[PDB]
Amino acid sequence: GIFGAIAGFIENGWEGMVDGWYGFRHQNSEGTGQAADLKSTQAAIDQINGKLNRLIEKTNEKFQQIEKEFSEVEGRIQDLEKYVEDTKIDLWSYNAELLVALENQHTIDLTDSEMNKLFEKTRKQLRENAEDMGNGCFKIYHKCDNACIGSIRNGTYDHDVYRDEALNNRFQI
Amino acid sequence: GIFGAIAGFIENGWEGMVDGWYGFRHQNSEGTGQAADLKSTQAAIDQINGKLNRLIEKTNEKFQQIEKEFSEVEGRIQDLEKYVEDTKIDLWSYNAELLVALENQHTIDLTDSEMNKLFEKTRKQLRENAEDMGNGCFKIYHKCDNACIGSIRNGTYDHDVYRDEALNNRFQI
Amino acid sequence: GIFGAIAGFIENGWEGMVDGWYGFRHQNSEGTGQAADLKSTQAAIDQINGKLNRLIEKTNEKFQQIEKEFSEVEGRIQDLEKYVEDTKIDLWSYNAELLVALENQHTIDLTDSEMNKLFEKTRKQLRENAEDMGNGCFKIYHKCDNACIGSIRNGTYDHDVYRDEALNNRFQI
Amino acid sequence: PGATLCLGHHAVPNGTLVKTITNDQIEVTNATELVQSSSTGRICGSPHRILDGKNCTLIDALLGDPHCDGFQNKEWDLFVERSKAYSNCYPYDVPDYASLRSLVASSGTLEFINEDFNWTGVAQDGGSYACKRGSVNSFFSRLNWLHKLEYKYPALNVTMPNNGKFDKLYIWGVHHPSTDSDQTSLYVRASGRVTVSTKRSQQTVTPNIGSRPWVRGQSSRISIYWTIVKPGDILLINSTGNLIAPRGYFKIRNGKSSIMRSDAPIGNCSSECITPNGSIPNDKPFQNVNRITYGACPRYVKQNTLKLATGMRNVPE
Amino acid sequence: PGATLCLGHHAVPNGTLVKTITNDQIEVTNATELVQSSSTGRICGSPHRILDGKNCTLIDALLGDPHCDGFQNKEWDLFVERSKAYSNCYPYDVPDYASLRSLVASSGTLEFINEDFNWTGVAQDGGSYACKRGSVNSFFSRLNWLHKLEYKYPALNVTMPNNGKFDKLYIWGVHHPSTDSDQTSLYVRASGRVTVSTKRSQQTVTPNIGSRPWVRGQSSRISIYWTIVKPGDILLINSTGNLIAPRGYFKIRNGKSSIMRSDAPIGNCSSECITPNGSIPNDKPFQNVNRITYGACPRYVKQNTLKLATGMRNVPE
Amino acid sequence: PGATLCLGHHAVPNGTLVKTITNDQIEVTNATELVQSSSTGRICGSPHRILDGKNCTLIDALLGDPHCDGFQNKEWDLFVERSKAYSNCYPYDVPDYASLRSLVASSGTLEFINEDFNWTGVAQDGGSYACKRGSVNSFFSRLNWLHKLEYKYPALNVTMPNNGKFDKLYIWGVHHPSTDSDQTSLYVRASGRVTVSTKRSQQTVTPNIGSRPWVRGQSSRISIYWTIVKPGDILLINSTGNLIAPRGYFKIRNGKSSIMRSDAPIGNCSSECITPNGSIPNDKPFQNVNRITYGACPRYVKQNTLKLATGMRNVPE
Ligand SMILES: *[C@@H]1O[C@H](CO)[C@@H](O[C@@H]2O[C@H](CO)[C@@H](O[C@@H]3O[C@H](CO[C@H]4O[C@H](CO)[C@@H](O)[C@H](O)[C@@H]4O)[C@@H](O)[C@H](O[C@H]4O[C@H](CO)[C@@H](O)[C@H](O)[C@@H]4O)[C@@H]3O)[C@H](O)[C@H]2NC(C)=O)[C@H](O)[C@H]1NC(C)=O
Ligand SMILES: *[C@@H]1O[C@H](CO)[C@@H](O[C@@H]2O[C@H](CO)[C@@H](O[C@@H]3O[C@H](CO[C@H]4O[C@H](CO)[C@@H](O)[C@H](O)[C@@H]4O)[C@@H](O)[C@H](O[C@H]4O[C@H](CO)[C@@H](O)[C@H](O)[C@@H]4O)[C@@H]3O)[C@H](O)[C@H]2NC(C)=O)[C@H](O)[C@H]1NC(C)=O
Ligand SMILES: *[C@@H]1O[C@H](CO)[C@@H](O[C@@H]2O[C@H](CO)[C@@H](O[C@@H]3O[C@H](CO[C@H]4O[C@H](CO)[C@@H](O)[C@H](O)[C@@H]4O)[C@@H](O)[C@H](O[C@H]4O[C@H](CO)[C@@H](O)[C@H](O)[C@@H]4O)[C@@H]3O)[C@H](O)[C@H]2NC(C)=O)[C@H](O)[C@H]1NC(C)=O
Ligand SMILES: *[C@@H]1O[C@H](CO)[C@@H](O[C@@H]2O[C@H](CO)[C@@H](O)[C@H](O)[C@H]2NC(C)=O)[C@H](O)[C@H]1NC(C)=O
Ligand SMILES: *[C@@H]1O[C@H](CO)[C@@H](O[C@@H]2O[C@H](CO)[C@@H](O)[C@H](O)[C@H]2NC(C)=O)[C@H](O)[C@H]1NC(C)=O
Ligand SMILES: *[C@@H]1O[C@H](CO)[C@@H](O[C@@H]2O[C@H](CO)[C@@H](O)[C@H](O)[C@H]2NC(C)=O)[C@H](O)[C@H]1NC(C)=O
Ligand SMILES: *[C@@H]1O[C@H](CO)[C@@H](O[C@@H]2O[C@H](CO)[C@@H](O)[C@H](O)[C@H]2NC(C)=O)[C@H](O)[C@H]1NC(C)=O
Ligand SMILES: *[C@@H]1O[C@H](CO)[C@@H](O[C@@H]2O[C@H](CO)[C@@H](O)[C@H](O)[C@H]2NC(C)=O)[C@H](O)[C@H]1NC(C)=O
Ligand SMILES: *[C@@H]1O[C@H](CO)[C@@H](O[C@@H]2O[C@H](CO)[C@@H](O)[C@H](O)[C@H]2NC(C)=O)[C@H](O)[C@H]1NC(C)=O
Ligand SMILES: *[C@@H]1O[C@H](CO)[C@@H](O[C@@H]2O[C@H](CO)[C@@H](O)[C@H](O)[C@H]2NC(C)=O)[C@H](O)[C@H]1NC(C)=O
Ligand SMILES: *[C@@H]1O[C@H](CO)[C@@H](O[C@@H]2O[C@H](CO)[C@@H](O)[C@H](O)[C@H]2NC(C)=O)[C@H](O)[C@H]1NC(C)=O
Ligand SMILES: *[C@@H]1O[C@H](CO)[C@@H](O[C@@H]2O[C@H](CO)[C@@H](O)[C@H](O)[C@H]2NC(C)=O)[C@H](O)[C@H]1NC(C)=O
Ligand SMILES: *[C@@H]1O[C@H](CO)[C@@H](O)[C@H](O)[C@H]1NC(C)=O
Ligand SMILES: *[C@@H]1O[C@H](CO)[C@@H](O)[C@H](O)[C@H]1NC(C)=O
Ligand SMILES: *[C@@H]1O[C@H](CO)[C@@H](O)[C@H](O)[C@H]1NC(C)=O
Ligand SMILES: *[C@@H]1O[C@H](CO)[C@@H](O)[C@H](O)[C@H]1NC(C)=O
Ligand SMILES: *[C@@H]1O[C@H](CO)[C@@H](O)[C@H](O)[C@H]1NC(C)=O
Ligand SMILES: *[C@@H]1O[C@H](CO)[C@@H](O)[C@H](O)[C@H]1NC(C)=O
Ligand SMILES: *[C@@H]1O[C@H](CO)[C@@H](O)[C@H](O)[C@H]1NC(C)=O
Ligand SMILES: *[C@@H]1O[C@H](CO)[C@@H](O)[C@H](O)[C@H]1NC(C)=O
Ligand SMILES: *[C@@H]1O[C@H](CO)[C@@H](O)[C@H](O)[C@H]1NC(C)=O
Repeated sequence: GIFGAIAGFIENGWEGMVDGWYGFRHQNSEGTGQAADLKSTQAAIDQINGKLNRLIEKTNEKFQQIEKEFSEVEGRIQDLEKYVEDTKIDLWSYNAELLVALENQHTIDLTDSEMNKLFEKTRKQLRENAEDMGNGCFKIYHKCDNACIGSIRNGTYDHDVYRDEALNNRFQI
Repeated sequence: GIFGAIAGFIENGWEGMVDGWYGFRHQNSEGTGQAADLKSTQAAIDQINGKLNRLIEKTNEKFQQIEKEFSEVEGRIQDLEKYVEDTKIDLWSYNAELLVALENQHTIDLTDSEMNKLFEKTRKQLRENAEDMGNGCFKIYHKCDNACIGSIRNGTYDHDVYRDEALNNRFQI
Repeated sequence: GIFGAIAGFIENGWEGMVDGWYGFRHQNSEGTGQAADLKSTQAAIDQINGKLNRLIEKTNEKFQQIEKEFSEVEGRIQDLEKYVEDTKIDLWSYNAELLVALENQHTIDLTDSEMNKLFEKTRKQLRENAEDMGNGCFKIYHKCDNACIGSIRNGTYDHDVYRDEALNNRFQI
Repeated sequence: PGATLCLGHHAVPNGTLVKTITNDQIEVTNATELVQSSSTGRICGSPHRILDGKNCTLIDALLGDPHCDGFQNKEWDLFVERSKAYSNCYPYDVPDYASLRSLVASSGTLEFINEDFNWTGVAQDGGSYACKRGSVNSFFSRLNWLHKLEYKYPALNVTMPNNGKFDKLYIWGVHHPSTDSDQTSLYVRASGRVTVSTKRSQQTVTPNIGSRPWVRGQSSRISIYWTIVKPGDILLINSTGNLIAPRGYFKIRNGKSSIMRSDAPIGNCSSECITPNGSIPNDKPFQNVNRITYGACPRYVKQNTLKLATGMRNVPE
Repeated sequence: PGATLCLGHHAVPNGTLVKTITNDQIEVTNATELVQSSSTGRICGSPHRILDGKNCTLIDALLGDPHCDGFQNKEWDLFVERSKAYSNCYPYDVPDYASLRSLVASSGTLEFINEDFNWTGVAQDGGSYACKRGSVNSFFSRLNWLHKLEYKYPALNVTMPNNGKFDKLYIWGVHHPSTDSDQTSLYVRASGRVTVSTKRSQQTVTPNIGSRPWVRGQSSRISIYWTIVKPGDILLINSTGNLIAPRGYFKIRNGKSSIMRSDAPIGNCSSECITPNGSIPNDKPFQNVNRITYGACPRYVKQNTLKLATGMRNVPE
Repeated sequence: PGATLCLGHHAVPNGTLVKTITNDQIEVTNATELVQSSSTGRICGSPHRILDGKNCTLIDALLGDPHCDGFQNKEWDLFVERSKAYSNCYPYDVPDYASLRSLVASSGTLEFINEDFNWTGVAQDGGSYACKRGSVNSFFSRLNWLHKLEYKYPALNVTMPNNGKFDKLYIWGVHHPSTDSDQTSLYVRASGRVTVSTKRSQQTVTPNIGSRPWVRGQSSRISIYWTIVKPGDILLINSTGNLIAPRGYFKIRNGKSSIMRSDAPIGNCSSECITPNGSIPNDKPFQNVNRITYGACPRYVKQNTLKLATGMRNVPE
């Protein structure tokens, strides 16, 4: 939400994308296809796996504590025994609720950020050869076959090869 | 602050904007006007109303606890009674201070994000027909009357209608 | 990380930049040079100095508490004395661990944001006179001597002076 | 030429300062207070069953100090003890007073069930001018002061089985006479001994003859002890003198009941949260009125104000 | 013409709802439960030394109630006390029972070291039909019931130096006879007095003759007291009658040991975390099984589910 | 051609690893330690009033053990008790020692106000060779050991009204003689009884004749008891023998005072925070020196290091 990519300018997700979290769909002179982007997918997964490990660290080896159930009514000392533990459980319950609320907020924002970073990375490569249609797609203003799509996906696209063709197509009447 | 839109590249706010949180001001061949943007305004308000509800959930029904004021000096047991409660109040005071500090940080950042998302949404529509002057405004390079401004505000702007006029105006000598 | 500027589209940092946190390197007809950007540097430092002060506020003047070391075995009352303090230290240890984890996450993200804001500020000034090569640099499509570089760094660059020269250079064959 | 379209955000002239991680005070357009810092100054009688102790402590109502007779068998969610309360019966002390007050308060009832103890051989219904009920010298309503009968006090051995399904609370006492003359004029032997037993436990008490400070006409005291007898167990009472006997038991419950010290008046209103300062709203998550509360309450914190931003940064023109 | 390149993210048809700061329920592609809410229902015997109390409480095993003889000198990381446990020896009570149970449980051992007390002048090894060991009337194995010898009971003054380097735990008692006849038939004088001293401390007890409720054939009781003697200090025992003497000391340790009330069966498995409900996994940071735990455990919270998103927002087609 | 303008950020060759939500160790350009883990090893005498107990415990200074006479009427913010401290007076024990130490420590003063008790009929200023003051056999300076006068000890009944506006702390005791001969040679009757009363409370003590372990020449003991008398109340003292009488009262205060066990030397320096290890800086929010502190201290945590990033991610060339 914080970047407006996911659940925002990108209408919705792709249920048929089951080899990655982020990726590419194209339409060109040879047809259509779909390819996952491995780095942005791994970058998000690595961050999420990071947060899972931090929550799974604490030992909290506790051995001899206080009694927490009582079969006799006793007054003052038991009120304090009961109150201390109740105090403890409510504070941890807050910590647990807040931790999850913070982690989940950060997970949605950070997965949104990977989406935006891939868009900007792809934009920057395309230079003057494409325009952003605003719905998460680029219009590419030159013939760009499957090897060409592969070069964008691979990060080896040479914009200078196509610039003359693309600029002539962009700035028509 | 985190996006540099509010309290940043957008010089300041509009005190005369009292029908929304975000919106549009324009200048064109028919004059000037101002219109609120309802979706980005509601998107921010919904998020803020969301956080208010989460803070207003807990019941914390507590009934029989410990005594917390004492008229007699007693030593050991009362020191512990006093210390447990003092411990409890200091931990909640930290939780309250931090919660507000986190919520407020997130509220400013998230309201900044709605500002930026509206700028980017508007940018993307305008395509090659406008340039960002860097102060939160677009220079629109064609005649764009009030119905035209309305189409941008409404999201029905057809950039192809104006592109020839606009490109000819952008790329002069 | 959250903006992909630092540790992302900007290959790496500059060890020779020891008069600021952010800045400019250029290459032009008169040679090459390096200059720090003072405002973005100060903006980050001010935010970090802000968080340091908030952690250095609490007094936590505590005077008469409970005993915490015991030379005799006593049973019930000492179990409770020991348990209350153990409970207290574990909750603060969580607060301290989480606070640092939150602060550090926010510090990296916020320093990344200052990097991106300077890029966008610089982009917006350059208007149609430069293109983003995607590696944190702009190609400037006109002769732009040291006084010219100074005008970009100072925020006094007049894009209209160069637009004809730059547009003619951008849109070649 | 063409047109210019500017994007912008609102601002207000009267912004509010809030705290963030970075900044102790940054101005935003609107905020809401998260710390409750006021009370009406009265305790609302709804939705909790409030029992005003008036001139009576809970303990005086339990024992049955005559000006507390109206509290017999009553119930509460919150017992409100008032600082003007006074004892006006036989001078007494309760070892571990605080615990007896706590467990009676937690039970939430003074419901008392009379039992027929077999006290043949001693006289009953002893009284004192320090504990007037109407005009007659009297005593704690729930206690039975046994003394000698035709100049003898025989060793009492009295039992009471719990054949019910609930716990029985027994309140009893030991008389400490002022003088040896009064010891023997009441109990014959020069020193008595009160033993109260269950299958699991035993409390034995010895009187300490001697003058205590003068209180309501008396230099002598009574000490209050209590014994809880579980279902299937039995109370057995053994005393060679000085026994202040129970008249039966209090039904002990557990529930949501408590006790509070407060001088706030009770009013015709509704509030889930009660403090000694009065009832408070619980719409906010935190409160600064009092660390002592009862009911559905905001959590007590040291801060007197915590403002949650409810709008964006404010950037005046 | 040219081509179109679209950038996108995945989605699943079966998303899961999670909570954020802003939203109580927003759908994401995947999540993981952070609250442990199940147990196997059995306590795993590894890696902790689990000692099943069976029919024996820890205190009955300490004193040496005959059906607990098998617990002599045993050790534990966790002593598991079962609700079916029964005492079957001389009726007894332990003032501050809870503390004795705690400090013995924390030591983690019932290792008992016999000492040669000098009891010349009184008889030893008193017993009762309420505490049968095999067919013979007997007594707590670790306690020595002293009574009169040739119709005299001389004032005992018995000492024991701690010349070791560790603390000694001494368990001893006081007999409360049912009647004056039994008081004198055992101890000659009509009332005895037991004093146990160290250089730092003194515990003196007086018997209270009289009938308690009938339990396992007896209306009489024993009261259990304990005394810890540090290195270089000395135990000195003074009694004119009614002394239930120690036979030696328990070696007191400190370690990671505790005690737990549970009816869960012990099984051949491994789990770091034990609760009264049974062992639980500790892969999650929080748990909802029981606030009572032992070992490396997830922290107890009130929530029964807390889901951590492990994927992005889910936006179905 | 034209020009190229690159935007960039700094880096350092010597970065530091910090923790985030995502990553246990990511490198940043600079960080600051948030956990205090060192002490000077000395307790600074400023700004708190530090009273070095030296060879004296607080309790020995209160009673007035002769080598502690220099502590009479002294005050403190922090009383520092040293582990080499020794008692050197009549052997004594204090039931609930810990509470007396706590309430005296919290009052922060040993200011003692002499009162003229009416002890006509008994002798005063008893002493012992175990409590030498100079060469003369003596006693606790604040206590008055009463014994028989011309071979009689009459029943004392002595009162003292609190007509002031502050609470009075009274310290008194009970003598436990070694033998019956010494009991009667001091107090005539074979057993005494000490009763101390207020309008609200009563503490009665019986001596226990018999030998305790040998300590500083004596097998006998004194037990220390205390009684607080509020304004408008009265102390009344009743004893048939064995009374160790007060000489007056300690003025009880409440303030910011406490007590600490430490062997750290006191130095000429200033530090708000004191621990048993010595004073520590309080510039950091957390500390790992000791859970025991006094003053304005960083909060104690288990971690030995917590580093707060103070610069951006470090990305070396
Ligand atoms: C051990 O020592 C204590 C204290 O020295 C003795 O206790 C005193 O005993 C006497 C004898 O009974 C008490 O005298 C009575 O005092 C009552 C309270 O007085 C109040 O009013 C005076 C006004 O001057 C105040 O100064 C005082 O502090 C009280 O606030 C009086 O009200 C009594 O008089 C009334 O009753 C009697 C009959 O009971 C009538 O004859 C009178 O006319 C009047 O109606 C009475 O004078 C004295 O109060 C006790 N003081 C204390 C502190 O306890 C013990 O008796 C003694 N023990 C032994 C065995 O000797
Ligand atoms: C003070 O008052 C108390 C209570 O009134 C007296 O305690 C009673 O003393 C008598 C005399 O010993 C006890 O009688 C014995 O009771 C045993 C327990 O009975 C159980 O079974 C009955 C079945 O009807 C139940 O109702 C009851 O609640 C018990 O569950 C019996 O088992 C005994 O009989 C057996 O032993 C004797 C020899 O010991 C044999 O002769 C019998 O044949 C049989 O084998 C015996 O009858 C009575 O239980 C006590 N009750 C209580 C509540 O303690 C005190 O004695 C009295 N003190 C004085 C000084 O008088
Ligand atoms: C009940 O039983 C206890 C223990 O059995 C008896 O207590 C003993 O009583 C005797 C008699 O008084 C004590 O004897 C005295 O012991 C002092 C301490 O001795 C220290 O030094 C020896 C060195 O061998 C160590 O072993 C020992 O542990 C101590 O560290 C001696 O210092 C005494 O001698 C000095 O004083 C006397 C006069 O007082 C002089 O004549 C001597 O020359 C010398 O100056 C003295 O010998 C013994 O210490 C006590 N032991 C304990 C453990 O308490 C009770 O007396 C007994 N009760 C009854 C009623 O019989
Ligand atoms: C203080 O209380 C004691 C009880 O411990 C009283 O003791 C009696 O004293 C009288 C003489 O005044 C003797 O004749 C009695 O034999 C004592 N009784 C007992 C049981 O010992 C004493 O009287 C009280 N003080 C005063 C001044 O009366
Ligand atoms: C509610 O009552 C408490 C105590 O009755 C008030 O706290 C007192 O505040 C005054 C100063 O205004 C201090 O002098 C007292 O020492 C405080 N009492 C205690 C026990 O600390 C509190 O201010 C009251 N709140 C309201 C809103 O009336
Ligand atoms: C400032 O913000 C508050 C709270 O966010 C707003 O007032 C709330 O208005 C909502 C409806 O939007 C109502 O449900 C409540 O009556 C109000 N709640 C609270 C806690 O005040 C409002 O937007 C602003 N209020 C003012 C006075 O400017
Ligand atoms: C209750 O216990 C008391 C002990 O406090 C018993 O007291 C004895 O009573 C008999 C008469 O039954 C006397 O002959 C004895 O002298 C008393 N002994 C003492 C030490 O006072 C009493 O017997 C018990 N109750 C019953 C009913 O037997
Ligand atoms: C583990 O045991 C505890 C207690 O033995 C269980 O908590 C009980 O839950 C029932 C309702 O299911 C309540 O009626 C009881 O009052 C609860 N006991 C207590 C002491 O509060 C708990 O549900 C068990 N957990 C599992 C997974 O079996
Ligand atoms: C949902 O997420 C979970 C946890 O993030 C994933 O399952 C984990 O897979 C990792 C390897 O990626 C293994 O180490 C563990 O076996 C799993 N851990 C947990 C806690 O489940 C997986 O990506 C998703 N699981 C499902 C069933 O969709
Ligand atoms: C242990 O202390 C007791 C006190 O409870 C002492 O009892 C005295 O013993 C002597 C015989 O040695 C008798 O003549 C006295 O009558 C007893 N006094 C009382 C009050 O009962 C006993 O002496 C001490 N032990 C030793 C060995 O002396
Ligand atoms: C401050 O003192 C405490 C205790 O005096 C020190 O903690 C001890 O650390 C050692 C190991 O170095 C352990 O063996 C002890 O068991 C610890 N003591 C306790 C009571 O746990 C602590 O290290 C000292 N800190 C400094 C900086 O000197
Ligand atoms: C690393 O960061 C620290 C703390 O952020 C800096 O040192 C501080 O410098 C400020 C002024 O900027 C002074 O007020 C203090 O003397 C320092 N405070 C602390 C806590 O160190 C500095 O930027 C860096 N320090 C080093 C040694 O590189
Ligand atoms: C892109 O890279 C993948 C894997 O590295 C390879 O299979 C594919 O042939 C490459 N395509 C192009 C156009 O380089
Ligand atoms: C834009 O929408 C608003 C409300 O939906 C409507 O009043 C207005 O006439 C529209 N303008 C145009 C140009 O479509
Ligand atoms: C830019 O500003 C700096 C300092 O304000 C000044 O030294 C420099 O000469 C300026 N350069 C230009 C080109 O304005
Ligand atoms: C600003 O003034 C208005 C008008 O009275 C008021 O309703 C609003 O609450 C004020 N806001 C702040 C933040 O003070
Ligand atoms: C409490 O006692 C005083 C004086 O008798 C009086 O104000 C009031 O009537 C009494 N309260 C009740 C409830 O009777
Ligand atoms: C969705 O279904 C798959 C296939 O059974 C399952 O493995 C996965 O855990 C499910 N995910 C959620 C979030 O329910
Ligand atoms: C416990 O006692 C009962 C009855 O004797 C029986 O189930 C079981 O054999 C006993 N337990 C042990 C371990 O002997
Ligand atoms: C890096 O080295 C400098 C020079 O000694 C030092 O001042 C600085 O504190 C060091 N920074 C880190 C993070 O180690
Ligand atoms: C403490 O006692 C020892 C031995 O007498 C000695 O080191 C020191 O002088 C004494 N301390 C004081 C303050 O007198």
